[PDB]
Amino acid sequence: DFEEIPEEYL
Amino acid sequence: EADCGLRPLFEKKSLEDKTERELLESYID
Amino acid sequence: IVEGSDAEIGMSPWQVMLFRKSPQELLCGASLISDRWVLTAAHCLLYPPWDKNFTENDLLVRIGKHSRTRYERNIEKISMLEKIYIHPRYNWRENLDRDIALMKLKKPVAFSDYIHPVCLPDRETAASLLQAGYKGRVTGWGNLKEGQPSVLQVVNLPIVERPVCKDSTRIRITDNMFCAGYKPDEGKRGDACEGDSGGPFVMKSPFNNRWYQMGIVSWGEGCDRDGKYGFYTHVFRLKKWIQKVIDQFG
Ligand SMILES: NC(=[NH2+])NCCC[C@H](NC(=O)[C@@H]1CC[C@@H]2CC[C@](N)(Cc3ccccc3)C(=O)N21)[C@H](O)c1nc2ccccc2s1
Ligand code: NA
Ligand code: NA
Repeated sequence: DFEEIPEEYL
Repeated sequence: EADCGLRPLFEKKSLEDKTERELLESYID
Repeated sequence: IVEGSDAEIGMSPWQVMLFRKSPQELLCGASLISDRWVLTAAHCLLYPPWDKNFTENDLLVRIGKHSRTRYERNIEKISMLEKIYIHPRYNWRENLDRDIALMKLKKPVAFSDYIHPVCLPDRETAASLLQAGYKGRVTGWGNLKEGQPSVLQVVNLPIVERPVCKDSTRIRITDNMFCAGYKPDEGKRGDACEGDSGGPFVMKSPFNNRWYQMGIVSWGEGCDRDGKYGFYTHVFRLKKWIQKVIDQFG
């Protein structure tokens, strides 16, 4: 339900 | 901290949030 | 949060979201105490009965948030944990006694209009404020009913006398806990709820006008049930441990 966050994060 | 607990958008501008009065009025006003 | 209202922008700049990388989902609330330290409930990281056992790698910390699900481009900052510290004597087996953990951030976050640490009480500040009848404020993205808000929720609740707390439950209450809520009487409602865990219970000092975090959302039985109260970790009582951690570990 969560909007996608940027990859540099994971 | 040092600057802890003073909110840039309320305390620091001397503006109050909409229900903080409720807290303060209970520490027996 | 049950029977609360949407927070105002910049209202709790210390509100942190504990975020799971896979699946991506809100785990718990937490709070910023400095630019590199976050405080939450230990039961948010380790709860063996439910096979919960997060590690540094498992989690993400989201700061300066308002919207629950939106990624708030240019507002929120997402960080990495360097280290989790759980109270050596956290009691997950019986009643969540000493439900507290520190999270050390990989890098220090930068303060902004929406990012700012809350203060930790001193013996003195604890004394004048932690009193039956005084109201504190709890915030969180948790369940609205015993469903999930679109924005951070807030509620103000009074601290309850130790005997009312104890007599509302069959679980043994310890000095590291306090309960909060209205009486079936008081004809005002509100409570924290599932997902609010690890969030801050804060009070504003009438002396220096600063916000102090006195409790952490710990546990309850149902949410907003009449004759039942929310239980919080008593932060000044664990102050010694927190000190110890911060200056021995950075
Ligand atoms: N104020 C209230 N009315 N309640 C506040 C509760 C906040 C949530 N804390 C909880 O749900 C905590 C952690 C798990 C523990 C289990 C028992 C309980 N007493 C709930 C319960 C009641 C009756 C029968 C069985 C279980 C409790 O509150 N627990 C938190 O957000 C969560 N923590 C976790 C940790 C792991 C996974 C999910 C959650 S939700
Ligand atoms: Na009891
Ligand atoms: Na209640």
